[PDB]
Amino acid sequence: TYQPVDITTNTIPVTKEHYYRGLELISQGKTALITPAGGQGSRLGFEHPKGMFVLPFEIPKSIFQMTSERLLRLQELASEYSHQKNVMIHWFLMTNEETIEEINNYFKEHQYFGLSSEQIHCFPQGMLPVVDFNGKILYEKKDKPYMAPNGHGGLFKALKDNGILEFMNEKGIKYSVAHNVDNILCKDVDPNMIGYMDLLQSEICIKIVKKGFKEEKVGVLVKEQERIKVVEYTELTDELNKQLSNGEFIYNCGHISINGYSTSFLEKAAEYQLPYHIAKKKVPFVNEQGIVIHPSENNGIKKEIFFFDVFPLATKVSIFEIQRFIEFSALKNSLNESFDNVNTVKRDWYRLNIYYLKKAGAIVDDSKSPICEISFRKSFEEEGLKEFKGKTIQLPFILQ
Repeated sequence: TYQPVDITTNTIPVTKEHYYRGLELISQGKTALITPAGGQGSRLGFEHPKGMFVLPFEIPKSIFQMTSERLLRLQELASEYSHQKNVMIHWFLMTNEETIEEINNYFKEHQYFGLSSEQIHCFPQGMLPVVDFNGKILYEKKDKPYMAPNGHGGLFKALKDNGILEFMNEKGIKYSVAHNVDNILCKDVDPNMIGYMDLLQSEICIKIVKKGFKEEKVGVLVKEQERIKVVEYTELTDELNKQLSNGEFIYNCGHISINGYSTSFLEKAAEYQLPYHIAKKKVPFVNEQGIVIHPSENNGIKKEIFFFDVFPLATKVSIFEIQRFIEFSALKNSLNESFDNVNTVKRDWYRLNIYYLKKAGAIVDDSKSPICEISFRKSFEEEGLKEFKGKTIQLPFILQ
């Protein structure tokens, strides 16, 4: 039956040796980033791909612009370490036939936020028609079905079919970090994580948060016949919710969708047949007397495949613990909910930036204001802030 999973970083610590090996691999052109453009930002006020959403900071920037600036800073750190003149991180962005032209135009007319046109690569995944309960296609108009992407599990076949695995081998790319578009604090191609997976020779490196309470809406890792799997929150049991006498959960590895993969593993994954799941949706339709109905409950069925069902294919897997305060704050809802919104993201980013200033030797006075904005182009962790050692800073503070 199911057995518990050990957190690798509890007994094999992340060290400075790992960080510098990561910078070396980035400098040699051996790394890449993989992300989705996102579904439509409709939960927000935004009828466009989620990456285009402008965060209302004191200096406003889109999600796509944040990611561009972090890649520029990572390239710079690797270049300063190795003394190598041109350092490049290639970025593969998964989209579909309906949205690919709009995303390409968005990057071109912003002159790629300072990246090169040679390093940005948009590619499409498969789509399927949405159906009703006799399995019959739901239509938008005559000869025009409603369509949906095949699920995030469609990543692996899409990389093969679009020639991206061939391109990785040509360029010498060995390790890729894949993550979701909603987490504003994500470290992207994290040198700490690249160095850790290389020295342990992992196929997959999975980032986790320690589970906080029984009803937390997060999936958890389990072991079955020596292979790793995810159990989704909706399928948890009394057995899988058991606690030790000290209050800690036996099954405490919360999966948060920041995962590293070797190129050889991606080649295996592309050939693997993933299991189908049912996901539901609200879809407008014409009723018995010709009226268009906008339903109050879900009425459409989307047939999907899930990327995490690939985990049990691997034989070499490492588990990397992160702190929520450092690398987890998601944007999911409008301000008509009190969680995962623009205000909760702001509060979390400001508190992290104060912490980094203090770690660099500064004294911070927050008595009048909470504002502390540090550009992703200027510092990755605290390393860009050395000029403030022994200095007294009174918020608001803005560094661009």
